Amino acid sequence: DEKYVNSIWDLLKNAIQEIQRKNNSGLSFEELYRNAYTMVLHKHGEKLYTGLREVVTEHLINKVREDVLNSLNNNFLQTLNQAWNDHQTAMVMIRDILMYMDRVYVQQNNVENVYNLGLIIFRDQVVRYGCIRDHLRQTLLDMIARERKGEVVDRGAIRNACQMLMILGLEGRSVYEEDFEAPFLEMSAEFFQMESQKFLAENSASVYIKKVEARINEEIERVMHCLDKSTEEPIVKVVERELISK
Amino acid sequence: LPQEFPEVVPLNIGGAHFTTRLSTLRRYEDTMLAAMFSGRHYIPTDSEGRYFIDRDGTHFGDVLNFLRSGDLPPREHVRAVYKEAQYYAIGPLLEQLENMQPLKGEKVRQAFLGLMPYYKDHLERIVEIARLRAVQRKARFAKLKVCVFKEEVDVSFGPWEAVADVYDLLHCLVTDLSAQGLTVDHQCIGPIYEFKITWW
Amino acid sequence: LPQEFPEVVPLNIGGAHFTTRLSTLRRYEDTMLAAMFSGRHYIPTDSEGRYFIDRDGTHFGDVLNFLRSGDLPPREHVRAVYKEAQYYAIGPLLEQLENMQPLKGEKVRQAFLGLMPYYKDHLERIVEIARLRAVQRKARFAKLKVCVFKEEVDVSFGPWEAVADVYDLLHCLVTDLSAQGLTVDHQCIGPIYEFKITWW
Amino acid sequence: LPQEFPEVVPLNIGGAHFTTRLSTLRRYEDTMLAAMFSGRHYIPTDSEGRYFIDRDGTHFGDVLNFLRSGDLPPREHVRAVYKEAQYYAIGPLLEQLENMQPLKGEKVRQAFLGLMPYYKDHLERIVEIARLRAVQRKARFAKLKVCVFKEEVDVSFGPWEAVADVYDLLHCLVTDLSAQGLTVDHQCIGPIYEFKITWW
Amino acid sequence: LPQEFPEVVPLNIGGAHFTTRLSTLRRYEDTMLAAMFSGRHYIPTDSEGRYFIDRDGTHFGDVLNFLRSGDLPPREHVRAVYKEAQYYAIGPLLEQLENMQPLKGEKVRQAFLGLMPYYKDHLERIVEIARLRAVQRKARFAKLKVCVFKEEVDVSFGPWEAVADVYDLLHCLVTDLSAQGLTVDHQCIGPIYEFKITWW
Repeated sequence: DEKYVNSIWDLLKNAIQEIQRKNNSGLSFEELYRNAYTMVLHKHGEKLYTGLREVVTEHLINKVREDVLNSLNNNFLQTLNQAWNDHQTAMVMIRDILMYMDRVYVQQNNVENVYNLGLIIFRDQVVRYGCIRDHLRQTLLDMIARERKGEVVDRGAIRNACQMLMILGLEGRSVYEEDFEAPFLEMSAEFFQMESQKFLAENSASVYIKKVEARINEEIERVMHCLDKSTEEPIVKVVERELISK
Repeated sequence: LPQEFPEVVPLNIGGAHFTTRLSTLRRYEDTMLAAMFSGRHYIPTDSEGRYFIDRDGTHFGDVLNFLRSGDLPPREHVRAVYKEAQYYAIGPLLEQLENMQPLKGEKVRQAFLGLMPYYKDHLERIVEIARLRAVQRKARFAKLKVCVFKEEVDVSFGPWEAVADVYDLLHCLVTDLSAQGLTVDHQCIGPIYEFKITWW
Repeated sequence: LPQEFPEVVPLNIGGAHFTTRLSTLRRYEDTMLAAMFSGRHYIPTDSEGRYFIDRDGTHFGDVLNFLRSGDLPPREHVRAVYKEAQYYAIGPLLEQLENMQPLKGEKVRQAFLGLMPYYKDHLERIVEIARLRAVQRKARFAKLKVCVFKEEVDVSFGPWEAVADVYDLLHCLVTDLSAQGLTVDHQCIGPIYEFKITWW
Repeated sequence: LPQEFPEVVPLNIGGAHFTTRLSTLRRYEDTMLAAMFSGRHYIPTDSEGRYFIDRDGTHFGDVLNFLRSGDLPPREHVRAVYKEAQYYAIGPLLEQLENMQPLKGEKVRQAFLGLMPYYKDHLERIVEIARLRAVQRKARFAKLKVCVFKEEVDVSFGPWEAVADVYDLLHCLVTDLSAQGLTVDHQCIGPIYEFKITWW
Repeated sequence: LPQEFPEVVPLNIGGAHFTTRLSTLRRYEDTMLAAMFSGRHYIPTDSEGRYFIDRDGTHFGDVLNFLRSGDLPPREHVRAVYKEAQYYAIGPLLEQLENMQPLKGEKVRQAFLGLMPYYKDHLERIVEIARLRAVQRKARFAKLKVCVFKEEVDVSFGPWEAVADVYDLLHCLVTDLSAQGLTVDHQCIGPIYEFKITWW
């Protein structure tokens, strides 16, 4: 009983790790699925579940957490996007392996599914760390300022980062908001506060109106290209309030 | 590798040959058959064009029928196709099969027997005690005493809060024991109920 | 493309191997099999010379038998071959199947039950209310009241104009409920009829 | 052209796979199987060397058994193998099957019913008058009057010269109608007999 | 030679085709199938990729089902799958099948009949003595006298120490003889019991 369970658990753990390292699986899908299905039937879902947590934590906290920590200034957005793509693909494959878990085991415990569990682990561990939060906020603010200042950056990369931030939360905008939007809102407010005084001093009434319209159009274009569409309206409203009502 | 599957998929289910379209397998996206044939996983062939699944194929026909259209199995195949759908993780098939009679009454009675998570353990204790007594004493029948109360005994079934009476539990015991093949007779010895099981 | 078919057509019906002549398939011009094998559509083969139809092939033998000669199923496969003929749109087969007994009495009774288009919904309501009461109360049986009048109740069957009596509809209710596997007993509580369904 | 056949003849009977020797098929010279395999006709091969016969192969095993030895089908398969032997024009098989019980009693009763060539037409007429009455009135049962005499009536059975009485014809009516799946009761209303057929 | 086996093993069990993964066959280390497919023995193929085992494959499906997962056969297939498990030396399957009813009661009664190792020999002596008497005298039934004592006779069942009474052994005699197809009636002629076996 227990010895066979341990053997096929070693098998499943090797398969999960070997998937996480992006190589062709030695075994087949059906064998691993049968192993997981038998584990769940015999009410050994606790040990498989904890082993899945251990392996994903080993691959995130001990691997990609230190990768992003060791790559703060070396393509931070690019390495974050690569880690996000790897996590999504790996969790899709693992969720395919463990569908019977989704059908019963995680549903009597009312916990979120394997893909949702992986999303929550990703957000909690490698989204909510203070160092990576401040670094991503700084990088997003620098990219936004460079776009405003006229410097050309990868808009597709920022769009991918926004998509990752939006999907990091469990079907909610809380993650993207508390991660970037508040720092983005503050940076936009400061920039608009400076620009309002600059345009009032340098430009006449019609010229100031034209400058405010151009700034609003630029903000709308930036939102369309490399930002969330849902949060575009509050940003536009804040920009209009700061530029015009001041 | 992102495999490309033929539109007509030759299937080998534990030595039984089935053939179905690729659209049939991917009909429900959250299913064993859909994830297996989604193309993300490598699928082994078996000396032919057949694709191998290591499970009994006697009742895979009804699973394929439910994938093609809304067809449901007959009565005697409800339980076997339910077992198959559990393996293949076909949620809609599981729901429609649990809405059919052989499993519907079982769910209704599990609503009662779920008040007592020790029911199956106590049943196995009854069977084992009867077998041990019959073998050690070298008899045909073993008589054991059970105590069933709603609010010296070998096996006791404790209190429960429901509208099913004590005599309804004894119906569960005799029916479950008889479903195991045992010949069971129960009598109120005086609340202790004496159970007699005749092995031969 | 104007596909050319061999005179002897190998057939693969959901993994079941059949062989028949082209004239047999094209025997009735207005049919799935005739239109499929009319040469106006491209038909996919399955790793062999056989042509593939993603359908259950257990009762395709009787369909082929009817196409060859005016043969009919032997009174146990009337309903299954009726489903097959419905799928294949074989009109004469449907007519001679509806003139056979298992479906003939069903059409005769549907003549009466056609006066009430809400009948099946009311059976589903009866079963669901009984199941909900049994599960919530944790009982073996659920008793519900129905009101049947020809000219506080859970389910009511309204007026109808026919020569069938009130007791004939209760026969339809009990037989249909028993055809679902339920154990049903009805009593005239006083016109309100109390129905008791025993789940276990 | 004179076709040459292998000594071991591979056979495909409507998708069913059989194998037999050429001597077995040519055992009776005046037969479908002998004339087909006499070599004077061209027989198609179905892409795998088999020789194709567009006919149901379920009971061709008993035909091959009678061609090999004098073996006769079991009691249940008498009628189906009789139908097969009629198609294959195997005379001795037809004789020995008509000499076996399911067909022997039927021949004996057709000796009586041969005096009345309108018997089957009148049975049908009974069935559709009952069906139209039940459908039009929307009833469960249809009552129709029949007049049976040895020497306002819906169906009349005329005179006959035999030793079977009037009540023996009524046995033929009820048994034949019951064999059709109908539920039939009769009584002497006063000689006019009232037949009641219950559809449901 | 150390033979390399494919991960998907095709199997030929006495003309019956099964396909299973290599992991399924090697699931239990101490079995026929594990030793056969361990790689220390040369396994013969049969004109294909199939691996040949010279035994009946009707109930090998249940053996494969148990090897894949702990699935037990239905009650009617307990004995045949038990014989298969004895041949393949699958110990866990033997245990689970000996804890199922068709064999559990047999073990319980063998606990009693194990006190008399001459039981089956005496049953045989009864059967051929009755047969010899019936054939020699040319009768339909043969009457023989047996002596059963717990503490001039053809067959005698000696003393035993158990709680089963004399009449319980007579139940073993009649049931075992009836299980052989014989029609057996016993009467206490006066302890000498007279058994009448009716051959026709």
